[PDB]
This record gives sequence, C-alpha cells and structure tokens, in this order.
Amino acid sequence: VSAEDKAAAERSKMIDKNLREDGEKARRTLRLLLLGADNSGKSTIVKQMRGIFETKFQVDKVNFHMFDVGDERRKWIQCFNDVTAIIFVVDSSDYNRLQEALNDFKSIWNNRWLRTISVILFLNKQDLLAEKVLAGKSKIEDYFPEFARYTTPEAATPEPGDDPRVTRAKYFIRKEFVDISTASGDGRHICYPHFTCAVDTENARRIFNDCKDIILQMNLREYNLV
Amino acid sequence: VQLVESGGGLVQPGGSRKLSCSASGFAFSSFGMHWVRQAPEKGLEWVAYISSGSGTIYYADTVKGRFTISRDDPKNTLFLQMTSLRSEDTAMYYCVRSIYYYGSSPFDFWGQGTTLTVSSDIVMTQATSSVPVPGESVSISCRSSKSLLHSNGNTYLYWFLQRPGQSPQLLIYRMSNLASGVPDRFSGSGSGTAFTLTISRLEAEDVGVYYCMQHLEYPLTFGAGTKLEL
Amino acid sequence: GWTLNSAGYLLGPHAV
Amino acid sequence: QARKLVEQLKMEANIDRIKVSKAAADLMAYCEAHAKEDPLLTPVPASENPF
Amino acid sequence: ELDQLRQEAEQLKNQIRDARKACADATLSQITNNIDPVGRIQMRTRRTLRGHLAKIYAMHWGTDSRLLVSASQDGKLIIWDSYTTNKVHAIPLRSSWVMTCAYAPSGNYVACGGLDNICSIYNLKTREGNVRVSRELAGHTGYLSCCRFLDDNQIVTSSGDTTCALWDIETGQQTTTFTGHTGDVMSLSLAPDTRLFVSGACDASAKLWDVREGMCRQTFTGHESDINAICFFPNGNAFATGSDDATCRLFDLRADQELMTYSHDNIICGITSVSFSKSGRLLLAGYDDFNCNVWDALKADRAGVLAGHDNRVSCLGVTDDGMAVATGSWDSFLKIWN
Amino acid sequence: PEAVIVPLLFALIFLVGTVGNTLVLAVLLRGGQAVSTTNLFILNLGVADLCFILCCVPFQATIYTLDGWVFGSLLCKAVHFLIFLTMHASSFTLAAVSLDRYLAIRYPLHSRELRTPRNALAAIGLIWGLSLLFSGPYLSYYQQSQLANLTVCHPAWSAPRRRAMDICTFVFSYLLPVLVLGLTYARTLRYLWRGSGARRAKRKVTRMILIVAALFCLCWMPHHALILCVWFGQFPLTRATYALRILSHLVSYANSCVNPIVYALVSKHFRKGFRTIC
Repeated sequence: VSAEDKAAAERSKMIDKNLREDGEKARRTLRLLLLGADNSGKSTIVKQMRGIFETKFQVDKVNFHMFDVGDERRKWIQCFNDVTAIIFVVDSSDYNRLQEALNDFKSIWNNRWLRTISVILFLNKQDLLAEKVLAGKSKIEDYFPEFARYTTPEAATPEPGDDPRVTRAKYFIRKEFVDISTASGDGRHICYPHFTCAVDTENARRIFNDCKDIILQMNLREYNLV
Repeated sequence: VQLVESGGGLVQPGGSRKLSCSASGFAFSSFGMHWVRQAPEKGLEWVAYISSGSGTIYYADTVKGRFTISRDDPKNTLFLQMTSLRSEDTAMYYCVRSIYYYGSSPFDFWGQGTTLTVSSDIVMTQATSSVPVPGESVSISCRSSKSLLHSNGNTYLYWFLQRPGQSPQLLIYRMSNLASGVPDRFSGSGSGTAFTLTISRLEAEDVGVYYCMQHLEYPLTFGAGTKLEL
Repeated sequence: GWTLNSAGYLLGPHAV
Repeated sequence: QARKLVEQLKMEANIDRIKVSKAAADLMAYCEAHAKEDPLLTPVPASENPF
Repeated sequence: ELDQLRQEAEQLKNQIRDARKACADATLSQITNNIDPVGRIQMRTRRTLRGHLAKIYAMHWGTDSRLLVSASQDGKLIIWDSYTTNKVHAIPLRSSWVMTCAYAPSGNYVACGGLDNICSIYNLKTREGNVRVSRELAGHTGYLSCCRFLDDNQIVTSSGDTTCALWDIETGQQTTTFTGHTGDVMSLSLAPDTRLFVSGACDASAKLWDVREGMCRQTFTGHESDINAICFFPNGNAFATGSDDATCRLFDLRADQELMTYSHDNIICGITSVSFSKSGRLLLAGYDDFNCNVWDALKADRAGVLAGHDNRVSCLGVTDDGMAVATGSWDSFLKIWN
Repeated sequence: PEAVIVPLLFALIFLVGTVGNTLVLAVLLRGGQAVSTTNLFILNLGVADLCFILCCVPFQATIYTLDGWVFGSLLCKAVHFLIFLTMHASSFTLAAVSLDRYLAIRYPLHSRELRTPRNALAAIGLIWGLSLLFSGPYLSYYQQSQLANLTVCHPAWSAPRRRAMDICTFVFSYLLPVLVLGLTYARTLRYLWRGSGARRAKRKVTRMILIVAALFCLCWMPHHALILCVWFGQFPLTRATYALRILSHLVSYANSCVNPIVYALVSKHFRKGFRTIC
C-alpha cells in the first residue's frame, strides 16, 4: 500500500474508533416504545414522568428513551424491534373501544418482527373505571357477555380499599389482555400488566422493574441457561 | 480558511526556536499537516508531516533528530520546534493542509509562510527553469526517478503553482484530477517517470513557478521548478 | 496390568 | 372522489398497447445482446476481479 | 348519479381488463423455453464491510461502483470504499430512525430519511473538510421510505402518507407530487432515462409515475400483500417487484401486464429487496429467511443461495458495472458477493 | 481383556471431545456471535481447556499403553506443562463464568456498565497469568530418564517438593474454583427464587446451574482424591487400582468432553448459530 493508502487506513481507524466510542455511549440507554389510541392518557403519563416525539428520563442512574410516533403501524414498527420493551397504554375505563384495544394488542403481540419484544401494559384511567362501575349506568356484560360467568380469581389480593365490583371489572379486563398475550407467547416474549392511574407518580419504577426483568431474561438466554 | 504562522527571525546558529501556526475556517482535527521550507535561492522542500490524531509523524532526512512537530486540536494550533539550526536553514516556512481519503485533494491549501534568517529519495527533475511566454499554450515536463504508479492504479503526482510573492496553491492532484477552483484551461497527463502540464489560453496573472511533487513514498520530493515570464 | 511405565508414572522413580 | 377516479380511468383507457409476444421478444433480445458484459452471469477472472 | 358513475367506472375497468387480456397471446416462459439455463452459481463473501453498530436499513452504490453509502438505525451514514473496506466518511444523523439512503449520481451529495418525515441532504466534497446538512426537505406527512436522486438538484421521495414527491433541493419545496396510492409507499425505483419511476405501496399494487407532468400512466396489480421492494429492469420497459407473498413478479411497461411470477414451495418468507444484473439475465432477491435466493429472469428457477447473513437481508444492491452485489442485513455487517 | 479396551476408550474420549469442541469453537468464532463477555468466557473455556486437555490426552494414553515414552525430552516437559496449564485455565474460566453469570443475573443493568468486553479480555488475561504462574514448575516437574533398559517420562522431583506441588495444584486448581462456583451459584439460585412460563424458565435455569456445578465437582474429584491417597495413605498396587487409575483419567477427560455440551450445545440459541454456520 502506498503512502496515501496507509494514510487512508489511518483515517479509517480514527473513524472506527469514533464509531465504537459513540456506540459504547449509545448502548448504555434503554430504548422503549409508547403505543396507544385516542382518549388514552399516554400524553399525561409521559408528562408526569418528564413527526416522532421523544422523552428522556432516568432512574437509579439508568437512562431511558421513550419514543412515540405521531394508523396502519404494521410497517414503521419494523424499526422498533431492537427496543428493550414496548409500552402499551389503554383506556380501560372505556368499554365502547376496549374491544378494538384488544384487537390492537393482538396486532402488536402476534407481529412477525416483534416475536421477541416484550410488552408493558398500562391499564390507564383506573379512577374513571372505578367511578364508571360505581355509577352503574354502563355495564361490562353489555359489551362482553362472558363477564357474567367470570369470577374473581383466587389469590388475587389487589390492594386494600376497593369495592369487589371494581376489582372484578379490572381483573376481567386484565385477564382478556393476558389471555391474548399467552395464547401464542411461546416464552420468547412476555407481557407485564400494570394498573396505572392519571395521578400516580410511580410510573417510572414500574417501567424500570419491567426493563430489568426483560434484561434478566435476555441475559439468561445468552448464557445458554434457557 | 486561513493559516497564520508566527515565529522565525534572526537567530544565532545552534539556538532553539518555536513556530506556531493557527488555523481558522476548517476542522483542524480531520486534516493532516505538513511543514515545508523554501530557501530564498532554492525551491520548495519537505520538512515534517503530522497525521490526524498524531498517530504517525514523519521527518525529512536533513532535519531528522533536531526538529520536532506536534499539534493541539483544542487550541487549533501546530508547533514546530527547531534545535541547532544551520547557516543554510534560513528560509520561508509554510504550513500545508492535506486530507487523506479516497478521492481527496491533498495539499490544497498553503498557509502564509514565515521568515527565518540565520547568522533513496526519488529524484525529480524539471528540464526547463525559465521559459519566456500570453495566449500561447505552454507545456512543462517533469521526470521522476522511478515510476509513480502503484499496483492499485493511482499515480501520485501533484502540481503546485507559486505566484510572485504569494503562497503556492494546489493545481493537479494524482496527475489527472483538478482541484477546486482551478481553471479548465490547465490539464495534466503522463505516465511513470514522465509527466506533463499543459496550459491553454495563457493570460495576465498566469505566470509563476510550477513545482512537481511525488507522494509515492516518504520523504516527499519537490522539483526544481519552472519559471514563466512574459 | 500395572506396567513398569505406568506404575512409575503414578508412584515415582524412587519406589516403582 | 368518483369524478377523479372516472377521469383517470378514461385517461388510462386510451393508450397504445403492444402484444405480449413482441415485448417478450424485445426483452429476450436485450437480455441476449448484453450477456457478454455481465460479470455476475459470466464469472470474472480472479486476476481481473477488483474484489 | 352515483349509480351511473359506478356503472361507467365498472365498464371502463372491464374494458381495460379485456384489452389487457386480449393482448396476452404467448407466455414469456413459452418463448424462452429453448434457452440454456444459467446453471448453479456460487458467490463468496469477497469483502465484509463491518463497522455498523446496528441493523442496516438501506444502501446505495455510487456511480463509480467503488463507494457505497450505508444507512443504519444507530444514526450513522458511513460511506465505505468497497475495494479496501475503508470508511471514507461517517456522518452522524440528527434522528436515529433512518429508513432510506441515497448517493447522488454526481457523487457530491448523499441523502437520508426515516421516521422524522424529513429528507436530509448532506454535502460531502466541499471546503473546510466536513460533511454538513445542506437541505432538510420537509413537507411529507408520513414516514419517508425511499429517496432517489435525479441530478444534483432534484430528488424523488416516497413517504408513508400514500404519496411520492419530486423536490428541488435549492428551493427546498416540492415541485411535483404524486398521489393515488391507498397504502404506504414502501419502495421506489427510477429508469435509465430518468423520465419515469415505479412505486409500490402496501395496497398490493404498483404504479408508474412520470416525473415531468406528474400524472400516473399505468397501475399494476398482481400481488396479494404489500410490495416491500421494487427494482427496475435495465432496458427501461419493465421492472420487478417483491411482496410479502414470498413471490416476485416481473411487470412490463408497453404491454401493461405481468409477465412472470417467481415463487417456490419451500420459501414462505417475505421479500425485502430485489435487484437485477447488468445484463438482465439474472435477478437477485433477498428474503426474510436470513439468506438470498437467486432467480433466473427467464426461467424462474432458483439458481443459487447466498446464505451468509445471520439476520434478515434488508437492502440489496448491484454495482453500476455489475461486478459485485452488496447485501446489507440486520446483522449490522453488509457483505460483498462476487 | 484390558489391553484391548484401554486405547479404544481413550480414542473414544478424544473423538467425542474434539468433535464437540471444534463445533463450539467454530460457532463462537464465526457463527454470527459478536464479541461479548459471555461469549469471550465460553470461548476461552472451550478452546483453552477442552481442546488442549484432549490434545494432550493421547500422550497419557501412550503412557498407559506403549510401555515406554517415545516422544523425547522436549515433549516430556512441554506436554505436562500444557496439561497442567490448561487444567488451571479450565478451573479459572469456570470460576470466571460463574461470577460473570452472577453479575449478569443479579445486576442486569449496572453490570452492563461493568461487564464490557474489554474487562472480559482483562479477566481472560488475568486467569491465564495465574494459570501460567501455577503450572510453571511443571515444566521441570516431569523429566525423561532410563528405567531398567527402557525410556521413561516420570516425575523427577524430591518427594517433599513433589508432595508440595501436588498439594498446591490440588488446593488452588480444584478447591478455589470449586469454592467460587459453589458460593456464587448458591447466591444466584437464592436470588432467582426471591406465571407458568416464568416458573418453567426458573426451573430450567436451576437445573442447568445444578448440572454445571455437579460436573465441575464430580469429574475432577477422583483424580485429586487418588493423588491425595497416594501421598497420605497406604495405596497398594493392584489390578483394582489400575482400573481406578483408568477411571480417574477417563472422568477427568470427561469433564472437558461434556463442558462444550453443557455450557453451549444444549441451548437452542447456540444450536441456531450452529445451523447458520452449516
């Protein structure tokens, strides 16, 4: 190689050093993805913890990115398949559009390229659900006939201080999504359900714990333990 | 872009001196730098070369062991340290920038030189020293000691034009490519050990001295030069 | 079938 | 919306067309006339191979 | 009113269908039956170009066929020297999400676009020894999918808002727009004359647009799912499309009808990127099944496998001179085959 | 009798281990697995311990079968230097993999800062340095000589000094790494145990960790136990002891035969890499 060629090799080595340092800095952050529909408090929940919008936060000196893209997401969702998790927030209080929320969870869960991307489910607006079920004007059995035969599963113990009807309704809504998740999970990627509210402040600790569990599963997979 | 160098002056032989060159208008970390001296009665000749990141440092045979070159990217400065200078070391010093990637144009910008007054190598020849010549095409022929054709197919010959009382500017790099802003009238063609430079429709302010440089291997060697007069 | 070679190899040249 | 669609269909209706056999023959002729310039179909010598 | 318009539209559609059915006289497989097959072809990884830290999502060869620009989801736009595995430039992007890449025919500029809805143009060979954003073309509603140059001043960009747009770089605003698609325009390719271009959307249909007048000339439908990529025949009168149907299809311009379909029972995976050869006898392809399948352009028989990648092959390029083929996959290494 | 089954057994062990380790090494080099801490540690264990121990098996087989050393003087020292060097590298890499597993399980996010591939290469260099320090004098522990009228390769070392090296290599190479794996996997299993899929995954991890620890204990236990019996008890010379010697050597090689299987080849991820390289 001539002088110009050795110099070009030196420049390439400098370029590669810069690239590897930038990659080492970039791999330190946990990327997420925020998905939802209208009348879902994704904006509220992201503001509480604060083309494409992005938020940045950190907990326990661990940095996160949460991206949300502002239908027919079957194409651009290919980019977000190296993300550590997908955050799925739904309006569990709304009964009219809860079935299309189940259909959406079917669409993302059974996606071909998200075959190993875990999902974090946020059943948002729990207080709206509580007031709706206390009012009694709208019944879940009207929209979901199988709710009548559903009973609260044993060893539930949701939290001290809710009516049995509220717990029954929210557990039924959670079980729908859990069954959709576990129909074809196969153990490569799992679903983490959570009951978030509009005023709850501990929405970053839940995401931190879920990302920690996802990374633990990935580490188990790399060590050939599973 | 600007390159301004400070240093030099009347120094007794054997003394120590430092020259500092400051660059503006470009990213100094990327470019590699060259220190080149020109004696008052002689042509250009290579002195030192510092690479980007200072990974590789090259010195000429004559100044090896008593010269030093270094750079400071955050300060955007280049330091040349001269120890035990000689009586013939009195010359004008130029700082030259060169970026080294595929298709790049090395030695494109020459900084303003200083003045320092005191109290094997590929031999390249230019047959013609002074040629009287506007409106007439002029050919300058440069001969190389060995063929300047590597295996990859790149010929490494550079042509530099020095205007009276002005820093040289790059004209042709790799014997074929024309540097930015060079008029289409200039052309360059040749093969190993025999190269030519053709100028068409010569006009005012076109005179100067043309030097041929080889970059096949270090140390770099400049030609004697060809002077053009009206 | 403790060969002289192996019997030495485990024990040692002092007491084969 | 219907007016734009019907206008586009009317515009596309009036178009010169060529029999599939002639287009196939042209494709085959172009394919065979440049078979010597393809370094993927016809392997290139390792000495002349830049890579 | 509405009933009469629907009847007229149905009559025109039936007339066009009858016109295209009457022009189909002999199958192209029946014409090239007595043609020697290309035979089994083995291509080895001549150069592996490592240096990307994330999945490579686009690619383009320079006009010189020596420098190739690779866009990856780690936010870089490395411009490799293919012969020596040298990185000429490494451009850090403003937005990590990049879905397209383009290298100008003159070579001075590159362009990249992604989920940011903005096509960024970078000027490479300039003064001051830096590559810097020249124009941030904005005005698309959906994500950008494929951007392709015409000259130093004009660009074509297909976006996820079911449209394509021809921009002038100097002005910064669209000079022409092409609408009519129903789904996301997922791919784009030009013609050697640079007068027409064919775009495939997620509505399982392709369209042929004219750059100058900006009116659609033909629409092709033979696919059962979204067309994930498209490549154009070297002649200028045909092209090839690849869907998620695990099938390629060869369409033509003058006769306005599908010629062949490439498919095998053993492959079910979708097609990510298709490309031709310099002559047009061979047709590369890239599949989700972590490899590539070579299909003869006149026999539809699998002529070989390029099984070198660990993850799905994303982009597939063939040099201007046809000397090599570059496959970029989500394994972050893009390989040269010859 | 035994003379017809001994070389067959040694060849069988040689073949199974060499095939398994060539598989593991090929997969870890060019199976698409990029450099990472776990890959570097598994690669180190595979190549170093397993390939080198089984490449040095044939020579102990010749000791037990050929009636006399036939490899000269340079080999009679270099071979045993390599044997004990790679036994030490084995045990150290097993300890390193155990500690690395604890770091990547208990601290999935901050170990990510700590467990960079650079630190993995530093740890590999350190374990090799300790191994070469410990297996140093074995380069002169074994020497060639003439016993009766025939050539022999045997320990040429004063009985106190020979005993001292035996005790030292046992305590370090066995006790320290076995202690490290035992403690670290005990803490990891404790932490892991404090959905059906989650229960199944935890069960699989517990089973694999138990299998690894049991292997590293039981396979190298008999050899060191027999050497300690030689130095600290009335060890008779009998056909029974000859069978025991063959068995101890066989299980010592069996550890290194089944390490590539247990660590890598029984996971579907590694198998997918192997399918890709094929």
